[PDB]
Formats: sequence, C-alpha cells, structure tokens
Amino acid sequence: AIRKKLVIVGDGACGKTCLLIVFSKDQFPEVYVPTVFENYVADIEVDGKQVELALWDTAGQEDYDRLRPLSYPDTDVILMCFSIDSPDSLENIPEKWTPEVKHFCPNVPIILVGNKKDLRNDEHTRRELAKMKQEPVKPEEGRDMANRIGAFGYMECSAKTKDGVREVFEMATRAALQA
Amino acid sequence: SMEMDEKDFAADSWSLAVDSSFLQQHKKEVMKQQDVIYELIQTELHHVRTLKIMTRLFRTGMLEELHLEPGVVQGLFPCVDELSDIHTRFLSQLLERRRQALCPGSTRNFVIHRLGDLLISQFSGPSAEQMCKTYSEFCSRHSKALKLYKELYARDKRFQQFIRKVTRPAVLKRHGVQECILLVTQRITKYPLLISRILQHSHGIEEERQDLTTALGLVKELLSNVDEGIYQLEK
Ligand SMILES: *CC(=O)Nc1cccc(N2CCCC2=O)c1
Repeated sequence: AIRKKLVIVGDGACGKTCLLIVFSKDQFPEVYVPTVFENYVADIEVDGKQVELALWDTAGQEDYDRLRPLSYPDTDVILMCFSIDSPDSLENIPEKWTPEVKHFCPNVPIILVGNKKDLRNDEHTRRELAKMKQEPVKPEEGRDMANRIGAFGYMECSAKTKDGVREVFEMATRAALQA
Repeated sequence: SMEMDEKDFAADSWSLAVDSSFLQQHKKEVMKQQDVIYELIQTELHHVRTLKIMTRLFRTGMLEELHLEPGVVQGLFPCVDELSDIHTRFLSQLLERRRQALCPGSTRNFVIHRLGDLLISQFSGPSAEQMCKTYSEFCSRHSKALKLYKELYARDKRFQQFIRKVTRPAVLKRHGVQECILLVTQRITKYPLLISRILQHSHGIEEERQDLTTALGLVKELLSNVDEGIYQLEK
C-alpha cells in the first residue's frame, strides 16, 4: 500500500468539510455533524491497487495567505471544490484558487468537484438565487470551468444524500497514482 | 492521553455521551450548544495527544535510540515542549470546567453554562502573546522540519527503521511525523470555526453571548498576528 496525499481547497461554504466527514464516516452523520475535520488516512482499493489516501482540509485557512500554503507540501491530488448553489464560488475558481494551486502545486492533478448537487432541485435555493438574477450552476458550466482551468476532470456529488462521494475519492486516488 | 478522559470523550457527540434520560430533560438549543462545546474539548484532547506523540514517542525516542545531534531533533520538532505546555494547561481548564458542571452522582452528565471567560483568558494578554510568538515560530520552521525529515528518511537506514517501528501501531495510522506537524499548524484555524458555532447557539444568557463574541474577535486577532509573523526557513 502506497501513501498518497489529498488536499481539498475552495471557498468557505463550498461543503468541503461535509464531504470529507461523509467519506471518512461512510454515511451522513445521523446525530451530529462535526464543525471541523482533523485528518484521516483511508485505505482505498481502486482498480486493483491498495492505496493509503491521507485526507486534509483547508477550512479555516481561507483568510490566512501565509498559513494556508503549509497544507500543500507533498500533495498528490487536489480537489477544487465549489458549491452548485453558489455561482459566485465558481467565479473564484479561475482567479483565486487555480493560480495559488498551480504556484504551490505545479503538475499535481486537480479534480474540479461541484458539491451540493441535491440543491439543484431545491425550491428555497432557486427562490433565493432568483432574487440575485441567478440560478444553480449547470452541469455544462462546471465542465466549461474544468476545461478552462486545465483540470484533470470534473465531478459532481452530494454530501447530504451521499451520491457521488465514493466515486470522487476513488477517482482522486487514480489521479494521484499517475506519474 | 489517559483512559478517564478518553472514555469521557469517546462518544461521537454530547447528546450520545450523557445518559438518554439526562438528555431528554433539556431544550434542543441546549443540546445543540453543548454538542459544539463537547467538540471543542474533544478536539483539544486530540491536539494535546498529538503533541504528546511528538514529544514522548518521536522526539524522546530519537534522543534515546539514535545517534542524532540534538540540533537535528530540534529541527524536526520545533517548539513542541512549549506547545505541549500551552495546550495541556488549556485542556486542564476545559476539563475542570466540565467536571464542575457534572451532576452530583454522575461522571458523564453535565451542562457547561460558562465557557467564554475561559476563552478570553486563553486568547488575551500574556497567554495570547506567548501562543502568538510560539505559533509564528512553529509555522516558520514547519517547512524546514518536513524537509529535514525527508532527508533523514532517504539517507539514514537506522532512522528509517526507527520510524517504521514506532508508527506500526494502528492508533498511529494518521499520526506520522509529517501528519503531526500539519495537524499542529492547522489547529489554530479550527478555533474561530468552533467558537462561531458555539456563539450561534448561546444567545440565551447575554453576558455569555458577549464573552464568546470577545473571544471570537480575540482568536481572529491572534490568527492575523500569527499569519503576519510567518517567514519560512530552509536548511
Ligand atoms: C445530575 C443528574 O445526573 N441528573 C440525572 C438525569 C437523568 C438520570 C439521572 N439518574 C437517575 C439515577 C442515576 C442517575 O444518574 C440523573
């Protein structure tokens, strides 16, 4: 089993902490969802390879430009998270997180992950977004962003319903293994 | 860590740590507030445990079993004794606040009504200064520490064997040398997240809602200063 490192980046409420907790617990936390994520070393068997995927979060580091990059050393796969119910969090992908991730992590594969895909069919989410002359991120918009920033791929998931979560971390492992 | 504290914080939440008949006597907002307080303490206990692994298992182990200069060990584990002292005293104050809160006759049923004062004392004055100066130093020596470790692992065969041997237990799966360093650096950025969620469910007593607001601003002041004092080193 080879050790590999995963880091998740993205805006404050893109759901990156929720995604790491749902994956490391296997299910959605029934009684209490933790505020923070420390770290986790997951044993993942993808395409016949046993990998040890170390999971890290940048939540709480968004406003600290000198502290945050200390999460990057030896990263093998980056998850560039954005919220589907927040088209503004997608606008920060090409000019906020992409330059930083390419400066500290050159050549490291990036997977653009569109979180909270369940909110695409949420009446309250669409009502609030309408009052802003907006709508939830369309699948084609997320792929157009992934292509523009030269991402390894584009994936969608829902930490609430657990839909797509296992496929993201399995794809991340596949991407990290490539050299 | 000691078994007594490990058991008190074994459960996944405050609602699952107390007896169900004790939980059923409380308002939902009290249960939500207590859950985030329990998480702050549970994570502080884990943080102190991380620092004890770095000091007693890694740092002490290398001094007692390897022919390495103490300056090399200093570079691998910077400010770990000071960080251990700072957080162990913080964990002490949090654990005694929980013990005082216990119902007479029980060792698991408790409700903490005052937390803010403890967070103000910790994140203000001389204690905040010592913590700001320690975290600035640690984070500036963090990259040099990761590099020095990689060099030792890729050159010394006895150092390689030491690391394989001490990290073998299952309890140390996510607690290697490099994991411990990052777990420590990421700790200070967890407090505003935890305190904001506690503050979000503490609008009952007004002197408590204000204490948590002063502590939140004090932690953000500390973080902004720790961030400003960082200046990466290299060997
Ligand atoms: C302070 C306290 O412990 N209150 C409480 C709530 C629910 C159940 C109990 N019991 C009943 C007898 C033993 C015990 O702890 C107490």
